[PDB]
Amino acid sequence: NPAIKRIGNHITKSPEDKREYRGLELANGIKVLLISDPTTDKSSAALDVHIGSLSDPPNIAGLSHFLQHMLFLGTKKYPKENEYSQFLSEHAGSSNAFTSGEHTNYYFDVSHEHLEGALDRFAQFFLSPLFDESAKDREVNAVDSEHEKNVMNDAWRLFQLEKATGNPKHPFSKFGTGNKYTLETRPNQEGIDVRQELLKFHSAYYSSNLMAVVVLGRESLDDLTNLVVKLFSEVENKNVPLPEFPEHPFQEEHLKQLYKIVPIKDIRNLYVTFPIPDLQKYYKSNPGHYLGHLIGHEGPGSLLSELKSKGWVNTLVGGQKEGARGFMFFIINVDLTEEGLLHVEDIILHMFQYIQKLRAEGPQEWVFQELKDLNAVAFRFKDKERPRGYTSKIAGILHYYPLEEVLTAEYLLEEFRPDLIEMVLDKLRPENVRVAIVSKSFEGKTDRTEEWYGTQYKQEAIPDEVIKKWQNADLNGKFKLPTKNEFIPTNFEILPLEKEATPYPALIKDTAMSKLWFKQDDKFFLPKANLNFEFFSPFAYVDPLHSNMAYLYLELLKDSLNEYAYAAELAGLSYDLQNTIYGMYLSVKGYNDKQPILLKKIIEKMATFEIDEKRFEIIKEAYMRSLNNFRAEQPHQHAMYYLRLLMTEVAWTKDELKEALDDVTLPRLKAFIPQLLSRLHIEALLHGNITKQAALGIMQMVEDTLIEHAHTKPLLPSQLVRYREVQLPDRGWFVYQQRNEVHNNSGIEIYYQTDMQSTSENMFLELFAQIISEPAFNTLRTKEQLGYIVFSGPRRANGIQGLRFIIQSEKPPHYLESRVEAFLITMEKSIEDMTEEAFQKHIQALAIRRLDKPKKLSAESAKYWGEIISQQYNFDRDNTEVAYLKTLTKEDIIKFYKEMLAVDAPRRHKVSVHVLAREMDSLSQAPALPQPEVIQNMTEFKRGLPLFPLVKPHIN
Amino acid sequence: NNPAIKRIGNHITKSPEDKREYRGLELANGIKVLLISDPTTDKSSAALDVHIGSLSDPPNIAGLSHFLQHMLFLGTKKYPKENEYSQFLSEHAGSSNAFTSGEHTNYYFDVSHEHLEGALDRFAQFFLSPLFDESAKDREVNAVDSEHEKNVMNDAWRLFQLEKATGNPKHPFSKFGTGNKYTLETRPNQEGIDVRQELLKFHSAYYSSNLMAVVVLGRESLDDLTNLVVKLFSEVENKNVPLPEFPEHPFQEEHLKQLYKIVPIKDIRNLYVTFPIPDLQKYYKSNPGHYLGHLIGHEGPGSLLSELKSKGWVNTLVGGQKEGARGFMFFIINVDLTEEGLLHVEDIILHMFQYIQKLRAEGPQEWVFQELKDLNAVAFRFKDKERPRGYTSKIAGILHYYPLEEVLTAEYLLEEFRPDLIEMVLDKLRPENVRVAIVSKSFEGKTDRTEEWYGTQYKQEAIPDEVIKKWQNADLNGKFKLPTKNEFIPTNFEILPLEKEATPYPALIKDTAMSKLWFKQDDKFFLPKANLNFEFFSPFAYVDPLHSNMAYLYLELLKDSLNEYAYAAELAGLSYDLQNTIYGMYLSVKGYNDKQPILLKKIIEKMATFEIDEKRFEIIKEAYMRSLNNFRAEQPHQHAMYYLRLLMTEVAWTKDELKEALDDVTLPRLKAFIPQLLSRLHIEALLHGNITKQAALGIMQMVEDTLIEHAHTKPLLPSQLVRYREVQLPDRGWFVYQQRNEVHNNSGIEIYYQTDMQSTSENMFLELFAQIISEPAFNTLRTKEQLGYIVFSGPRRANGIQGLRFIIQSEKPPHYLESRVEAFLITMEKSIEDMTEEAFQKHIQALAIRRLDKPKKLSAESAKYWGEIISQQYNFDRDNTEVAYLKTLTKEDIIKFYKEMLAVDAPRRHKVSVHVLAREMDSDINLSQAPALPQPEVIQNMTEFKRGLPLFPLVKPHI
Ligand SMILES: COC(=O)NC[C@@H](Cc1cnc2ccccc2c1)c1cc(CCCCCc2ccc(NC(=O)[C@H](C3CCCCC3)N3CCC[C@H](N)C3=O)cc2)ccc1F
Ligand SMILES: COC(=O)NC[C@@H](Cc1cnc2ccccc2c1)c1cc(CCCCCc2ccc(NC(=O)[C@H](C3CCCCC3)N3CCC[C@H](N)C3=O)cc2)ccc1F
Ligand SMILES: [Zn+2]
Ligand SMILES: [Zn+2]
Repeated sequence: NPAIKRIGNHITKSPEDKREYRGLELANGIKVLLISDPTTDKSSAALDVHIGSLSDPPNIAGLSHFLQHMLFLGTKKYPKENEYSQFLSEHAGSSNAFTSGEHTNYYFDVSHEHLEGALDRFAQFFLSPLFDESAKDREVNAVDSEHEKNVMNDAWRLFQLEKATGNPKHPFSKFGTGNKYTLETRPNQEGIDVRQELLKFHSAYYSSNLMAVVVLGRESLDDLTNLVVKLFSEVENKNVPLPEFPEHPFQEEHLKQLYKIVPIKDIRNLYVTFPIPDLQKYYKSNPGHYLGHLIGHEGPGSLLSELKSKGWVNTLVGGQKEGARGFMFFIINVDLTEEGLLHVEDIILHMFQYIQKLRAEGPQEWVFQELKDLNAVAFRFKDKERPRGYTSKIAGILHYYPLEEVLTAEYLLEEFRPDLIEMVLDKLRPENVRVAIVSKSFEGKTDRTEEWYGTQYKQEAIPDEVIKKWQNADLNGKFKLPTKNEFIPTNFEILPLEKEATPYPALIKDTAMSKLWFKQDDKFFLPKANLNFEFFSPFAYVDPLHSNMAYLYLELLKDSLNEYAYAAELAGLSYDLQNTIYGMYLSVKGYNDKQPILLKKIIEKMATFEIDEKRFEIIKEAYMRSLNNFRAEQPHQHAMYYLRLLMTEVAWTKDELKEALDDVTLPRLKAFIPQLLSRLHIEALLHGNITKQAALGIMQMVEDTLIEHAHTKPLLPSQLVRYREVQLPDRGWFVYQQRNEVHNNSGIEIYYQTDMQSTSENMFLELFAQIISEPAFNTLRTKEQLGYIVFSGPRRANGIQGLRFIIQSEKPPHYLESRVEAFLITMEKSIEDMTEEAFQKHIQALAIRRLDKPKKLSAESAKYWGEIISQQYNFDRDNTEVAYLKTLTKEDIIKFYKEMLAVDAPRRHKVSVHVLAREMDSLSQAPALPQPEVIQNMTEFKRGLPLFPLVKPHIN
Repeated sequence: NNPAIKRIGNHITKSPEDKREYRGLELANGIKVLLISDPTTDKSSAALDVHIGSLSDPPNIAGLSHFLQHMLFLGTKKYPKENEYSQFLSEHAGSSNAFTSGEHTNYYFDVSHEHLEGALDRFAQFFLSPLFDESAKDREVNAVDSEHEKNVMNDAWRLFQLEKATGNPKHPFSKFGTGNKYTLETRPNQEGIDVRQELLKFHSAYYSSNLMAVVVLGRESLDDLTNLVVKLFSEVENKNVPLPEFPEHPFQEEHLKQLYKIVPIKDIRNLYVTFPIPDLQKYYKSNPGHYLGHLIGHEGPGSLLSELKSKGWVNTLVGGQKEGARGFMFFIINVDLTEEGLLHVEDIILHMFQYIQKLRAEGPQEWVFQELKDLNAVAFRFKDKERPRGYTSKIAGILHYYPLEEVLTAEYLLEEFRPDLIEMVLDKLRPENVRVAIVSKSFEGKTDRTEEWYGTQYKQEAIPDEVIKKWQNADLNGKFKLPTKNEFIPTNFEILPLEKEATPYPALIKDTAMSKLWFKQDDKFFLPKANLNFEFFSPFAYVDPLHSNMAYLYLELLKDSLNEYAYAAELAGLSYDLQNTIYGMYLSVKGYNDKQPILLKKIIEKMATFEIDEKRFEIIKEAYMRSLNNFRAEQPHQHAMYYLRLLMTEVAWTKDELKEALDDVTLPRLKAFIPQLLSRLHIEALLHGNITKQAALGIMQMVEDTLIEHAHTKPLLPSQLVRYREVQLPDRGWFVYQQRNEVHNNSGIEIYYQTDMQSTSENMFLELFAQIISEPAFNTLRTKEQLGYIVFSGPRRANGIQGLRFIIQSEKPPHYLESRVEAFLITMEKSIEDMTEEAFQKHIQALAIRRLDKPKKLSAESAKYWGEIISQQYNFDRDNTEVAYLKTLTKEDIIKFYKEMLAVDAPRRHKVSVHVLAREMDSDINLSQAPALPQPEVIQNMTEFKRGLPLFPLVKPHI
């Protein structure tokens, strides 16, 4: 009761937000944000400790991360380690945590009815944790699993490298993840007891004065106040001074430096970094966001436009980057063409030229006003968040903003400060520049190796003559400030719900040219709409060449429209356009206001598109590398790719695609585009703040624009063919084996093909997947330690389904095969032995997952789109299937497992894909497995088997 | 020596390549005989040709000679049983047939070589003691009426009788030869005429041995055949009947300079030009009509056709002499018409007269005659061995026109050049002697006459003297020039020695990403010929209706542009076919191997460097549209078979989709399509004949090099070489697809009982059941129940799958045909239960012999090899393997198979029916009990049918 230091004033929110908020500070120093939502399906809480990796002891790298994993392992009130995860498993909840350089954030979600139970378990870890020594080894192996995952990832390698080139005395040079070496091998050699140092670090840094708690639930602000006071007033205050790092990790000796790095994928990137002071205090004016907007701009007269026109880069990322408290960065990152890689000095000269233009022309208030106005719209009409991510995020921002500004934080801009823009800009100079070039052209040309990832690199001082040239940069007439953004929305009217509005999408047009699904939004009432279009053409996937031409076409289309579309994206109007195995997919999402102008520009450009030869050659080269770079993808990704090729009627391989790519000449592409658009079928979904008439008007405008400019005619119904799944023989087992040449981990996908999708077959598979879900993770991952990726669940494709297992392990594929099979028998027992109460808990847990209500329009549109892309159109599926699921018995599941999934099942349809590790050679009792039929040639495999029928669509 | 033999002919001129032995003789009763000894023959044959036909019919019964044809072979005093000859032949792998023309009635049969005497004895009995079973009178009248009812709906038969109806009505040429229900029943009954008594009067008046000719072919020696024929045909009664002669031409002055406007059934635009001529038969050693037909009907540069095509009036032309009867003949010039041609008939005829007058001005050419003589000399020498049945029937006719020694050289050898005779014939080709007939639907409603026998709507007009004058006065036209020396005439007839590494079946001698080459050097016929087959694969030939139309148009324009050059090769026995398929293009080059690489090079170069002429493109595009619409006028059984292929194949474009897409085929789109089609290909070839391994490899490389060079051809990926699958029918399912034929008033049906994928066992289970039911299906459904004119049964094979099919065309509704077929399968189930092991082994043996039956010419062997290649099974030794398995089969194996797959209540029944309704139709009697049939699932949309079903795998290859 007197355990509250203060209660904040009104928590500034959007008028559209019905959730009720209350900010307060407990006597111990804990900053609190309470969120009352009587409608919420799930309740949630989050605690963020303002201590992270940058505070790790130098002798124990990754200790903050280690403590994150250890803290939630038993308490005095709840001594069992399983208690927290078990309680959330039993009440449709989840939990997760993350460690950054200055924060350790713990969070969970649970069924709205069980907030007190869940929060009670959570709070105890912050009162009397036990840090159980039984799980010490397994948590160390978990931390090591995470680091080993990131070792071959080019982004994590670059992330650590930057840290290695700065001041080695600075906490910024620290390795924050940790691994087996830093948490076991080195402490043991050095005579460090990990447990006493863990306990030590905890005692010194885990103080309430550095903690922020966020609670979201059905309960009122008052009941939420009472609960948070009850469970968090006991958090010990040690009055810890919040760590600051005001010295920049890049001093004079770390500047005017050039780095030459070797990547894993065939990627070519340039990274330009300027050390800057911490700009967080100026958040109400945000001069870094201001400069980020201009330097990063993609509209006409932009730095990017000229860099692209010069044929040097394709993409650009610019602006402020976080460091820690006391130090930040201003970055200008570009990818490089083959010509760009030879014109790095020229690229950086253009970057400095652009910076100089902003200096000569000075700050612009109209630009800042535009940013302010866009941010206000974006905040006002922000989509509703899933509570788990909402609490976690707020727990962090509580440490940086007054209680009342916690929601507006990342949005509201106020005073224009030209003084600060001038200040930040004055730091963007050649004397302060850091350059990093990433390219395979440096293989065998480097002398240094980064210890944690093995990254190969060289370091050079940039010559004074180069710095002088960049300092002396002329003024370029190609660079001009962006003009006023005509995509800024103004019409925010929510259209009244029509008399004839429907709960699900309805077919409001069914012609030879198009099938139109429409639903006026009756849930979110934000001034937005989602416009999904599926274009069908037999010429988009007829052969590898055409598949490449479909891809090149849309990539060049997007490239040409970019300068125009960028203003729309800044204004909350975005689109996606990609080729499919059937034609093209187009999606326009955001504010409905200017939506038809963007859409009409896109349909027009599709049909009157004139290709720039220089861009075509550059996009073709980037696509060749992209096809090659798949070799550097994870072995499980490879295993899942090989199974889609094997099981789909028609599927062109990356090898066939890259082989036909050389035959894509410009005259062939120019000929392809009219041929592709000559005959189409359009299937659309228009969902949102729109009427039935407006929907018809949109569809009609897309047809009319194509008919006018491309002379489009409808396709024949007989031409609208969908690919079938390969029908496996009863009691058959096939294996397809390949090698991953990059990763030293194995990849596997095991598919037990069941049958064609139907209400009954769907829920047999979904309930069996629900039953074995937690156990497969506990047995195969927790107990057996097979690998970081242990996945099980239903697999659905082309109207067909089955059960799959996906594993990425150090162990061989044939071994994982016997382990999965061992588990299948272990579950045969576990189902016969479980109680009816336990069985009914699985049915309830599935029904809850299946009825999870979308929190935003996009999530609902995606669910409707799923029904459309599969041609099933079962919009009421969830309700029907849940109702059917509740009528299932334990016997039904036993009958099904016996007929389809058991080792001795009469209708067993097994197909495995084995992806060997880079260096790889070519417990419960595992059952006797037959000799597999090995697949040498995919064409012959496919030819030798029947093809399933295609699922019959659900009709009104 | 023999008193029954009037005279034995001298040496029968034969080909030096022919191993068969020949003997000509005349019996004392006047019968002219040819005996053919062939110890090699699998089937023996005999034919009798009576020099009496339709032209001799009495006025009271039109079609009597033809009715006699049917009645004569129904019982004899020695073999009273009506169906003896039929059953005997059927029991010994034989067959029989007959035809009645205006001057001949020809009866023929074939049988297993071990049963010539048995078959010949029953055959001879019809010319000694016929009975004409009064019980089979009505069924014969119905058979004659069904035959005419089929002809009524045919454009060529209509024109045939209409030509006869526009001559002198008083001349026997105007007679209706077929007969029908009216002439054989309706009319004689209304007049008290005794059909039988009048039939017998005719037979007793005209059937005389001095007007008869007999050919016997067997494994027996010439001497044994001599004794056999003397024994069986010397007792045939001689009534010394005089040979009917027709010296007066049926076309007299009043039938000349006449114009006819005719309405056809199909949307066809044709022009027929005719001139009466004396009978030229007796000039056969010089053949002036052949010489003139060769020049008038020429298609090489300077030809009449070339100029009619350039003017855009016609696409095709046929020209030459046409048989009439003893005493009269016709000279014809027939062309089809473009839309413009139909408007320029007067000009087309002027051009025809210009070419004629040019021949007159140029005068006969000895060198032209020499080429024809030399070509015919090559043709006779290197002639393919004829099928025995057709061979005897042909000679039986020819025996009436030529001395015994010349019956084989008859229609081949040219001796003396007679420029005077050429001149005599050309003198009759003048505008004052012309007859002109235009056939077009543009005349519908614009006519006033009706030819009553067929119902043909026509109009007759005299040709203005004004028009005749223009034709008579036609200016000289320089576009008409005589053909030049035919450089394609073969000279190298060397049979290359059989290579040391020669194989009995084709061998894969080239296996690349671009091409699969199957090759076999001929080791049986040793004739200087070769067959070159190429299947060019492309996913763009059938990707959609448009591309399918473009592949069609492409190859039609290409055959049209190569035609002038190709025609000389065709005359020199070097022919080619080029067609689009559902997988790409098919090319076959057949004939004398000599100049073969030259023609092949020209076809491939032209394919790769094709320059389309806009005028031709529009004409061919217009012809194709009509060809697509003309499918509506095809018979209902043809429609039923087409609909089933649409339904059962993974991908298939309908005639309506093809014609909907045709208007989009522009000249720029077709020009873009060709390099696209040829850009990526796979070539699968079969080269079989008088060629070596080196020569075969050189041919394929030349084809590849030509495509690579001019079309920049690259290979297709093995994953792109996808074949279409058959639809997999559900166990115990019955599906029905129904449509209507808007032209014919007869139903069409195809019933398909899908079994399973082709395999040694499945194939022979189906082929033995098909063997067992084959004859009974005909005798029951066609002969006894009179279901229809068309009754067919046998295995169906498509996309590696098989089943049992029934194809029937009837006047009765499709659902009634369904019950009769179903009752018949019950009769067949009972029949197999009841049949003796003896009768069962006879079925195994009849099938085994049929399957092991050796090909008699190179093309028949290559076709067998091509069948294995196109199906991608490549099982060239199949017959030996399948016959060996078939022989192990028991009666129980077939009952088990019938019970599981075909029975009405079979657990794995897979029935699909196509019902084609008649034009005007809408939807005990001591007969077999039809079973309880379920309600069929009516297919409304073909796409939904295919989507809702699995697709079978494809058969695994042998190689
Ligand atoms: C944090 O991880 C890393 O640091 N990894 C390494 C570094 C490169 C690095 C650098 N010097 C090195 C010297 C030596 C040795 C190694 C080095 C390594 C690296 C950096 C990044 C950058 C990550 C930080 C992202 C923070 C951020 C910064 C700018 C933006 N703007 C925009 O989004 C702007 C936008 C314009 C409107 C106003 C607000 C900003 N933006 C929008 C999208 C497109 C547009 N062109 C644009 O612009 C966004 C995020 C990504 C990969 C990478 F490997
Ligand atoms: C016997 O059948 C018929 O008679 N049917 C009727 C008529 C139409 C008709 C005609 N006048 C009519 C007046 C008034 C009212 C109605 C009429 C109706 C008709 C005739 C035919 C012709 C049938 C007889 C066939 C005899 C024949 C004649 C010439 C040839 N040459 C060639 O094949 C020549 C060949 C060149 C080398 C030397 C030998 C001749 N030939 C080769 C192929 C192509 C080339 N252009 C060529 O040329 C062939 C057969 C075809 C259809 C048709 F409806
Ligand atoms: Zn971790
Ligand atoms: Zn007949």
